[PDB]
Amino acid sequence: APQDALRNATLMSKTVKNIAKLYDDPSVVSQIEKLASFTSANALWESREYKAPVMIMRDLLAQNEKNISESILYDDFKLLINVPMDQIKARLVKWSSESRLEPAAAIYEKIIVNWDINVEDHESCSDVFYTLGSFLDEQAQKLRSNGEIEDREHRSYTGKSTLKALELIYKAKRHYNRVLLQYNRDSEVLKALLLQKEKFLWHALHFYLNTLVFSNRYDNDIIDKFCGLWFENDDNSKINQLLYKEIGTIPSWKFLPWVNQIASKISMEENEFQKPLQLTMKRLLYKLPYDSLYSVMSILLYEKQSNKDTNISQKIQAVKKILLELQGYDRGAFAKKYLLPVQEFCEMSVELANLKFVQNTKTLRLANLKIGQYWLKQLNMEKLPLPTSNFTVKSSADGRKARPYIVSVNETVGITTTGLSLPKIVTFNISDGTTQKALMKGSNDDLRQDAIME
Amino acid sequence: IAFDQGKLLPIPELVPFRLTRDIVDGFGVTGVDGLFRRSCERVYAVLRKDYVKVMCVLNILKWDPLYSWVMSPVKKYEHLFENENQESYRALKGVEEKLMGNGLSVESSVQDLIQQATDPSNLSVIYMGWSPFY
Repeated sequence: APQDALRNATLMSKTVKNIAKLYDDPSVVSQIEKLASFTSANALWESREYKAPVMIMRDLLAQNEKNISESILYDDFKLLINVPMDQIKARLVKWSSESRLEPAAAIYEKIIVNWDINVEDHESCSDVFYTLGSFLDEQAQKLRSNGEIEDREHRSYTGKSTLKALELIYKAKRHYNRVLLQYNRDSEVLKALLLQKEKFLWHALHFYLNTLVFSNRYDNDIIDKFCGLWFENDDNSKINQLLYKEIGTIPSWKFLPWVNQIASKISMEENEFQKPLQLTMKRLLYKLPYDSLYSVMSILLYEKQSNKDTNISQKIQAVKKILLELQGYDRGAFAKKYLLPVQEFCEMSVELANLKFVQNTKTLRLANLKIGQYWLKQLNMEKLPLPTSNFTVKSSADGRKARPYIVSVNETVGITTTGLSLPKIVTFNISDGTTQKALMKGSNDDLRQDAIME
Repeated sequence: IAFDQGKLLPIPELVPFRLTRDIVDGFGVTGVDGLFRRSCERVYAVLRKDYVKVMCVLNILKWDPLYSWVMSPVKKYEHLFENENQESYRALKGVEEKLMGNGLSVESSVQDLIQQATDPSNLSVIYMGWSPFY
């Protein structure tokens, strides 16, 4: 906290008063002063007097922009230490955008600067993109919910009424002439605010997208924000064609925290949005099979039953089409290595649930598998994908390997039963591990409704 | 449930967490008012402090879901013997009331929930459910 940090910010001032006199090096001492000014501006901002950091930063930025000595060989020492401090004007600009908005003393004028920063190419630029993206989202929502947009209704009411009563001019065409002129002005304004909404949105998406390319420090928060803005505006080409073209740049294979909500939105339409939605899905299915396939196999099992909804019928074809295309994409159905097995596993699991109702007064029904075919399945799956446990690729890494491959075992045994319905045996026989032993209890009940809360 | 709902029923539930007599018996003397409140206060204060991320998570996962907003015909009165997008909106907004709040000062929320949670005046309503005895 500042109660401590300010003391050092103060010390720094005391310690730089004579830097121009420690050695004769104008080419570096000016840089040292810039560092010090920046540092204290932040130390102050962290507490109170928001008015000071902003002036400090505005003046510092202007002075740095007026580099004058934009470049020099400088002292060899300066060169040696160049990477130890520098400044990055792109970063200074970010700080001005934030310092001017935290207080309201800038309205949205920031946009006049914002468009100009073309950043750099290394590191920390992700902080810059992140902040710019946050500022664009706030502006976009403030405008979206603004009375100015609501006002379209008033313009419409005027168009409907003035066009009749004033147009009739039962009692001056001269007054009616004002209706057209003002109406046209109202329409132009409404058009204009809608355009701004879209520009703030597009750039917000662009910046969050870039942030996710270069860093993983707080991407845990960004990905939800990104999803929101994208799914919030599943409408025109203005956003979605650009994303189609750029979204393929995401180097990661994340999105996983809500893959279920991606896959479920896939349908059959000629529209944008659906195109990059489907593209993203393929990206993940191709590279991280098992982490996506369980939701796919689950929906297919769901779909085959109670095929009454018009939407489920459409969903079936959309999913089925992609899955067939995926085996094509695989090379020569190379991915059959995962899909055939996944389908078999899912089907077998479904059978176990259906067979849970074995009746009898017993609470066992063991004899190993007896008639179950898992006995074969545990062997066929000599490299069995992991059901659950805890497994991740972090971002990308490599999803082709897991401890569970050595899970070609079943420990077939007696079924659990006790209260409602009946359940499966813990079975599992673990893997490399000596745990798992987690049983199924299928019925119906909430299904997806519980999974989402988890 | 996810949100509310149990506040209806053929005899409604108490929203505060079931801090009944045995649960708190695991608190080795000075139940509730000792470590338990202190931990609760830090947690609640943090959620109030960051705020937006919580709303974000809910908003994204249920932005335009295929999720069913309250199933009544096979629930609730199911155990008795002898709005659309507006519901989503209404329910999610209640989150904003629990976060931040109007009582403010953190402690006030914590103390209120505790009194409600343990007061037998409310406990002595509920049909079975957890059967707050044993």
